Amino acid sequence: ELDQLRQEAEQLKNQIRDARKACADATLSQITNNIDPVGRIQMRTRRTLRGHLAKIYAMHWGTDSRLLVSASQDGKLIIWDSYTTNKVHAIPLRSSWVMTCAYAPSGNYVACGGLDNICSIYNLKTREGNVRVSRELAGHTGYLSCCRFLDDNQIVTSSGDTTCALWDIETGQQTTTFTGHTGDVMSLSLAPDTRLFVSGACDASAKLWDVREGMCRQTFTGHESDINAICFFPNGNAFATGSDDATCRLFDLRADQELMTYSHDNIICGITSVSFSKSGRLLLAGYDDFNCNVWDALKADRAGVLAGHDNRVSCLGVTDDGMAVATGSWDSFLKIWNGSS
Amino acid sequence: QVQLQESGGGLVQPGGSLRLSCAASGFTFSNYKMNWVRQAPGKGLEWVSDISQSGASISYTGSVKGRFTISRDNAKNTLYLQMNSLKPEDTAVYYCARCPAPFTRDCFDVTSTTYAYRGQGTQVTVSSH
Amino acid sequence: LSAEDKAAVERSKMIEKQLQKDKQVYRATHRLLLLGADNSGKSTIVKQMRIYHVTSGIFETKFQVDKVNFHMFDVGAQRDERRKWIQCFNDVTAIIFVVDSSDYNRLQEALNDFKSIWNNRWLRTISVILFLNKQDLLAEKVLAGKSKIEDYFPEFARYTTPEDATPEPGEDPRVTRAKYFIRDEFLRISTASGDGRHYCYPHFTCSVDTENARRIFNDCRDIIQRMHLRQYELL
Amino acid sequence: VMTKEEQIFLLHRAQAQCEKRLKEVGRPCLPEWDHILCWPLGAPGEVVAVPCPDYIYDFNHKGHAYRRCDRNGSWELVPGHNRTWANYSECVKFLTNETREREVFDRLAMIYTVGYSVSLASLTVAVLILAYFRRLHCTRNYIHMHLFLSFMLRAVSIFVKDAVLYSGAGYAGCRVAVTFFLYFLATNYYWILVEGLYLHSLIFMAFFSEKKYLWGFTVFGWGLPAVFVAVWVSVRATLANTGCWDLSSGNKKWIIQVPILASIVLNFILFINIVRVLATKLRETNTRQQYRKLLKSTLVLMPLFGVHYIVFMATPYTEVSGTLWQVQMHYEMLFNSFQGFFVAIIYCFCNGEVQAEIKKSWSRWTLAL
Amino acid sequence: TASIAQARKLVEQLKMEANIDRIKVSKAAADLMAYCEAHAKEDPLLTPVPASENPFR
Amino acid sequence: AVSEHQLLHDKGKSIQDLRRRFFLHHLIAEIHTAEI
Ligand SMILES: CC(C)CCC[C@@H](C)[C@H]1CC[C@H]2[C@@H]3CC=C4C[C@@H](O)CC[C@]4(C)[C@H]3CC[C@]12C
Ligand SMILES: CC(C)CCC[C@@H](C)[C@H]1CC[C@H]2[C@@H]3CC=C4C[C@@H](O)CC[C@]4(C)[C@H]3CC[C@]12C
Ligand SMILES: CC(C)CCC[C@@H](C)[C@H]1CC[C@H]2[C@@H]3CC=C4C[C@@H](O)CC[C@]4(C)[C@H]3CC[C@]12C
Ligand SMILES: CC(C)CCC[C@@H](C)[C@H]1CC[C@H]2[C@@H]3CC=C4C[C@@H](O)CC[C@]4(C)[C@H]3CC[C@]12C
Ligand SMILES: CC(C)CCC[C@@H](C)[C@H]1CC[C@H]2[C@@H]3CC=C4C[C@@H](O)CC[C@]4(C)[C@H]3CC[C@]12C
Ligand SMILES: CC(C)CCC[C@@H](C)[C@H]1CC[C@H]2[C@@H]3CC=C4C[C@@H](O)CC[C@]4(C)[C@H]3CC[C@]12C
Ligand SMILES: CCCCCCCCCCCCCCCC(=O)O
Ligand SMILES: CCCCCCCCCCCCCCCC(=O)O
Ligand SMILES: CCCCCCCCCCCCCCCC(=O)O
Ligand SMILES: CCCCCCCCCCCCCCCC(=O)O
Ligand SMILES: CCCCCCCCCCCCCCCC(=O)O
Ligand SMILES: CCCCCCCCCCCCCCCC(=O)O
Ligand SMILES: CCCCCCCCCCCCCCCC(=O)O
Ligand SMILES: CCCCCCCCCCCCCCCC(=O)O
Ligand SMILES: CCCCCCCCCCCCCCCC(=O)O
Ligand SMILES: CCCCCCCCCCCCCCCC(=O)O
Ligand SMILES: CCCCCCCCCCCCCCCC(=O)O
Repeated sequence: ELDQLRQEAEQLKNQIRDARKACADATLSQITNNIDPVGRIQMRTRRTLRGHLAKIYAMHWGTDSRLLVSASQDGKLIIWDSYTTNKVHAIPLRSSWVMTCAYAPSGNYVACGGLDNICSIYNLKTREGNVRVSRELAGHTGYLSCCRFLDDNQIVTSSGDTTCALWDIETGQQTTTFTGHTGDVMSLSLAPDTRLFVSGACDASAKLWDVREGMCRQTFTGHESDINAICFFPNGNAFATGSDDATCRLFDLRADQELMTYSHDNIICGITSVSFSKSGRLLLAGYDDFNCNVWDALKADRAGVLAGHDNRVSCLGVTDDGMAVATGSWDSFLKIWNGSS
Repeated sequence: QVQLQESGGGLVQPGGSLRLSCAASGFTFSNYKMNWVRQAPGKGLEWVSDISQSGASISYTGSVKGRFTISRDNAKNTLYLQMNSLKPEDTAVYYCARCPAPFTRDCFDVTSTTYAYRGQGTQVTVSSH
Repeated sequence: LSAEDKAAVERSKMIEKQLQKDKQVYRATHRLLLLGADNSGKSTIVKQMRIYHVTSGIFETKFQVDKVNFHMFDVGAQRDERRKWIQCFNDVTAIIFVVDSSDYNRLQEALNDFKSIWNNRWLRTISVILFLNKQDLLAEKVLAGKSKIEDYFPEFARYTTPEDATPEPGEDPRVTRAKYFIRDEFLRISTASGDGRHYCYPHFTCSVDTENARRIFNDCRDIIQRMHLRQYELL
Repeated sequence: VMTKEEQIFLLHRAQAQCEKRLKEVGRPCLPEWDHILCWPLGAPGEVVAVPCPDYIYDFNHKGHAYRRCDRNGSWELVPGHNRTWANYSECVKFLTNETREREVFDRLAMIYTVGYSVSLASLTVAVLILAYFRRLHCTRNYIHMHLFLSFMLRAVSIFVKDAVLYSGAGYAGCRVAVTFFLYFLATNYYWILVEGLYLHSLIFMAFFSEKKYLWGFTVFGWGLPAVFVAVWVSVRATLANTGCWDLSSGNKKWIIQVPILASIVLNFILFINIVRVLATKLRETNTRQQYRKLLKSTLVLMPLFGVHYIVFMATPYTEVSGTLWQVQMHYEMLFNSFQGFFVAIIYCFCNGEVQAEIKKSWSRWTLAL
Repeated sequence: TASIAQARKLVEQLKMEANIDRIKVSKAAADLMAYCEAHAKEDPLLTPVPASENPFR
Repeated sequence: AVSEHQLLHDKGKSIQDLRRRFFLHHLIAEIHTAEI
């Protein structure tokens, strides 16, 4: 009986490949041959945030592009002022082994999680004037890998249970369960319209999810190793992926297939973090070789190198206005990068 | 898409010989280390043998030390494992498993219950008729 | 401008002072990782040192010996896959690995798990502590002779007792040969890779053994001393 | 030892004693300005020889010199003005100034000056390299920088002292130079001891709070030599305060000498314990290669400690000339002067962290083209 | 065995994914090309803002 | 002992001794040796 179902499923896989091939007219690299190259980009460290004890694993940027939150494995969450470097809040986490952190769009809530399997939520704008644990979410049997905020009452959660879930802040229960991944889900990114989101798993595949329906729409299996980082294009029609096989891939929703791949011969180490710029022309990917590389999102050539970290970069973030880029690595140091005339 | 498919098996008289084959695709086979795993009926997954990227380093389990020979051909994109001197305790479903990251010297989740870089496996039964 | 920024500067100074105060207690405590299979007696070990020395995710056990704080974390209810979340444990003082030597069935899996941990790129900096649990069960079953070890490890029939093998005041020499062969098997994997970056400390441990805390404290002290000497470029 | 300023005092006291004894009551033939004879009071035709008077220094008082006084009050003399014929050359018995002492002094001065120069250059380079890189900031590196600064201060103080009172007025400058040289030498020795003390504490006792003993070690290495030098200068000024402090004044030398000598034994014992621990670790970690590593580590740790001071630590003060004095002086002015250069070479240029930082900085520089 | 349900769900998911609309890669290429070009002037990273307007002095 | 304070004492002694030498020697030479 199982043989019949497996044979039926095998045939359907060929149909997807044929449909994807039928639309493959030309590579994106071919059509971009007439565009002007970006050229070498010089980036210098404008601000250096230090004070964390253990290695920094994740960070996020605020909507106002003024404050950012960073997570370190010492059990401390610190909110940094990018302009004047003062620390506005220090949150002593209940669990030291934290792997992710999120910043609410309204700036009133901050969430974090890790190996504790609990999504701790902290309220900043409190009537008393002190940070406290607002709500703690439990139900995941695996480690907490990533989380993002849709609004003040809804939060998207990614864990190692090969499943994602949408949580209600007030109810504290899973509104929907996102099932279909086979490996541990590493990270997810929300579209600008906060309508659809995609998440990468440890199975060399990516899936398109819908928060309203809770069912898969598109699947991309272009990568060869486990996908570590993922980020949405600012236009909402594409998204890039980073994996351990030292290559970066850009996928488009309408095309349902890859456009090109970013790779180079001296790079033998995978990518940990990846994000786009405001215009989307620059693709910044944090590699494991103690520095970050900037890739052209149309020409796929190297635009620059963000060196200065003694250890692997674990997180990368670009502000909503593209004014600066801040990178966090395992040396407990945060480097903010900006251009010059 | 990364996929693996093993071949070879069936009913073999005790003391016979076999030669499993699997054709890797969707990734650079020369840059990934490959391991072999069998699952005895009613028993968990156990490591069998492994071979380095270039084949310079080869190791075997104590229960299969010297019995089996494992080799890879990067040109033909195919992995091989010679099985001779079979005994009826060796009946198991043999799976071919890959390592998570390329250019690595550590291969962790091969013996895990669920793995995304292993083939469907082939049935190998050693019974005397 | 400066009037409003004064409060921010004072708050930043207070946060820095709190961070500096917490840094001392953070660095005073030593972090440890506990790894092992289901058959290994990790539960017995943690029960023994949590009583004598004072969905859920990972667990935490805090014990103090010789006025030194130690923290150890267990895997907990995590999935079988561990290649992804084990990289964060690369800053712990050492890993306590528990192996059941009285079964001869899951021993090969324990060897493979130890080899993967030792050869891991992130865990190659920090040392691993080896505990061979359930020695009494190993001694009893090898004395009975019903279950053999040569069938699972044919190299045992030609293996000889090391000259430096110091046994207990009284026990059958067959037990000594079996336990040291397993130890020699583990140290072969440990010495197969690593040019002095990390070391392995084999120790014989029983379920009711109350000296585990002392052995961990001595092993942690040796690792700290060796790391300091490495920083001095003396070793 | 008595200097010229005391010899003139002795001559003045002799002149005064003669003047008081000049009013007694043949021709006395009374001599003065000779600063030897004031004895005879008469008896023309004969005189007795006073044997080589003792109130002058550097004069073997074991001979005798003859003179003559005659009937008419005349003395034997060919050139007329050479009165008071004497035989003073028969007792002096010590002439022909030797130049070997000054040659040896100039040689030792040249070698120790060149050693201090090269050591100062190397240590300044090491201090600049360590102070530039932010990642090299650590307690070990802080104490290393303090030791290098102390070595440079000792070298520059030696250079200054070589010209304050050994070139070519009040004694204020010379005393200040001498006390600064002694203070810097004591601080250098105490910081050398502090290196081993900190290493032993970090290996044996601390096991925690390593950063909490930095200020304690700094105070112990800086303030205590300052107090010792203050006591020495107070004793020198209130006991004798004669001439400059360039010369010794008896047992007051042991006020500073014994403490700085004592640190050598403590650092020696600390080095004993640390080498024993290294050997134990090498034996426990498990061969003929172990001896090579033991020799490699024992050698490298030696300059950073008080070792090589034990060869001539217990030898007391000896004469200026002699086999023991010359070999000890050359040995010390070689190894003590070149110690800073060797320590800098070991712990800055050969350090793995510094080499990695230099490589990273050079790679970043060439990549910015 | 209970693996039949997993195969049935995989078949259902593959069938659902099969009946979706797809667009040619030629149109996909132009969509990203135009979006980046339109916002290239407004990108501080692509076009360096003068230090006077840059908050990161 | 320390061999850098002993050197200072020895050199000072040498300088003072040489000065005293020159003084006493020139005085003795002038008063007595010129008659020889
Ligand atoms: C900090 C920025 C400007 C990066 C450039 C690094 C510069 C300042 C560093 C890196 C390498 C350094 C040099 C390394 C070695 C030597 C040789 C010796 O003569 C001492 C100084 C000198 C010449 C150093 C001076 C400072 C130096 C040139
Ligand atoms: C650069 C800093 C660190 C140290 C400076 C040292 C100063 C105080 C030293 C160095 C060289 C010294 C001079 C060297 C030689 C003589 C000749 C002597 O008959 C009078 C004093 C005089 C003129 C010294 C005065 C003090 C002096 C200028
Ligand atoms: C910089 C540190 C090491 C020393 C500074 C101390 C100063 C005040 C010292 C050091 C060198 C000294 C001079 C060195 C030599 C002489 C010649 C001597 O016949 C009279 C004093 C005199 C003129 C000194 C005056 C004071 C002096 C300038
Ligand atoms: C002239 C001398 C005094 C200067 C330096 C020599 C002394 C200090 C050094 C040279 C060789 C050293 C020894 C080399 C090896 C060993 C064996 C070890 O199990 C204990 C330490 C011990 C015994 C060392 C003690 C210190 C030592 C004796
Ligand atoms: C005469 C005795 C008492 C003093 C010791 C002198 C000899 C044995 C020592 C002093 C200086 C030393 C040399 C100094 C520099 C180096 C470079 C280091 O990169 C390797 C060894 C080497 C090439 C050394 C060889 C042996 C040498 C050890
Ligand atoms: C032996 C006693 C009397 C004198 C003490 C000086 C010796 C032991 C010191 C001074 C110079 C030092 C050396 C300086 C540089 C090097 C280069 C290297 O590749 C080997 C270590 C080595 C060789 C050091 C070891 C210790 C050393 C040799
Ligand atoms: C490692 C270098 C040791 C030697 C340092 C420089 C001293 C070389 C010469 C010293 C002895 C010979 C005396 C030279 C002066 C002379 O008498 O002409
Ligand atoms: C490390 C680079 C600099 C090394 C400089 C070494 C020589 C310093 C000056 C002293 C020279 C010897 C003494 C004076 C001799 C003379 O004046 O003839
Ligand atoms: C940073 C490198 C150089 C450090 C400063 C070195 C100074 C050396 C001074 C030596 C003075 C020697 C005087 C001898 C007699 C003379 O030649 O006048
Ligand atoms: C800050 C570093 C200073 C390095 C230079 C130290 C100089 C020490 C004293 C040297 C004096 C040389 C000149 C003596 C007088 C002369 O003969 O003209
Ligand atoms: C801690 C070191 C200093 C403590 C000892 C200081 C003793 C020297 C000063 C007092 C004695 C001065 C001489 C008095 C007469 C005599 O002792 O003959
Ligand atoms: C710790 C203070 C210094 C050491 C102890 C006091 C030493 C000074 C007092 C000595 C005796 C005072 C009288 C001196 C008379 C003289 O000048 O001969
Ligand atoms: C452990 C360090 C002890 C330092 C002090 C030791 C005791 C003092 C030694 C010398 C005392 C006599 C010398 C001064 C008397 C004098 O000559 O006027
Ligand atoms: C703590 C270890 C011992 C510390 C003290 C060690 C003293 C060694 C030197 C003693 C004095 C030697 C000279 C005596 C007088 C002489 O004969 O000139
Ligand atoms: C590196 C070994 C120590 C330093 C070099 C040893 C020098 C010893 C002294 C040599 C000159 C004096 C020899 C004995 C007295 C003489 O006959 O001049
Ligand atoms: C002024 C003394 C010489 C300069 C310093 C030499 C040592 C610094 C560089 C380390 C070299 C290590 C030896 C292997 C490589 C080489 O041959 O350079
Ligand atoms: C005299 C002052 C400068 C001395 C030279 C300092 C050079 C430090 C860095 C050496 C080059 C980089 C490391 C090369 C590898 C090695 O050390 O073997």
